[PDB]
Amino acid sequence: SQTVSFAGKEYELKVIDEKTPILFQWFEPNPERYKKDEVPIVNTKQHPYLDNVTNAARIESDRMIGIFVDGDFSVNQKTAFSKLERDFENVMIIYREDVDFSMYDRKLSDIYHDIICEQRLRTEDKRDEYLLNLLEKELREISKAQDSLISMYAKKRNHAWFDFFRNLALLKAGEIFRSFGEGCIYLDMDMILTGKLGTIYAPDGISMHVDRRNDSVNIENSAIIVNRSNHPALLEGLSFMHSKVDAHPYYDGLGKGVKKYFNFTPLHNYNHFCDFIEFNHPNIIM
Repeated sequence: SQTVSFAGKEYELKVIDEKTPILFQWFEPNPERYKKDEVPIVNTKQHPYLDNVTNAARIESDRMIGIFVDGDFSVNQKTAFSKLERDFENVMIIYREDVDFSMYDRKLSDIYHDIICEQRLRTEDKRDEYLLNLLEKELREISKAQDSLISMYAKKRNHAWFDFFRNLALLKAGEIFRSFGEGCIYLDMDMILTGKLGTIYAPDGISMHVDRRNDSVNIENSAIIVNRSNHPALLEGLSFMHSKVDAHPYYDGLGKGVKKYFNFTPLHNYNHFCDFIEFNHPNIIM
């Protein structure tokens, strides 16, 4: 029954039901910043991220709470991670290296081939000879061992590391936890639950945090809700991710796919799209 509309098109509100699991993500560039036997996640007074995650699992006793992690953790951190799993019926640790993301990969050569083509499809004298030279040289130097977009991002240790594998986890959604249904409630670790979430609805079963502080309105990737794996709004984002080798900060493939899926163009009403897409919940402090 319940439909909403944006940009002159109607969308079903789809249910994100009460067995949808919650996923948090922590990618750790420096596991040596932690004492012996402690979980290599930040947990200070300023950033009580681990307590927030355990707080959520406590409150949502009948959902699976996931912690999607990566970094060169020691055996000792692996142990402390395993102890965390055992202290909480409904928490599982999901190590990036253990997840098959291969279904979303693309070869670096395929990507260079595209970029290089699009460059050559320009007039005899408005072409970028400098760029084409660097691209063709970068193409030649790819080993067949390392001709994987995914494998290149698994090596990185910065924010692009985090964001790349966040996008892929969102496409896997509930599958990443392979009771739990097929969707996923992706939350930032700084978000604090204060009660149960219950049943959530989203346009075409996707929603995103909109930060409404300082009389400003910004869409943020810090919280994303999906009703199903391989959501098509996220596959649009995968297409953007596949068109670049080293995407620049704030390229935001995720956000670009979602906006493209809903025909949110740079000329449409920003505030209306925020109203329409927003995930807000009385029981989450965002």
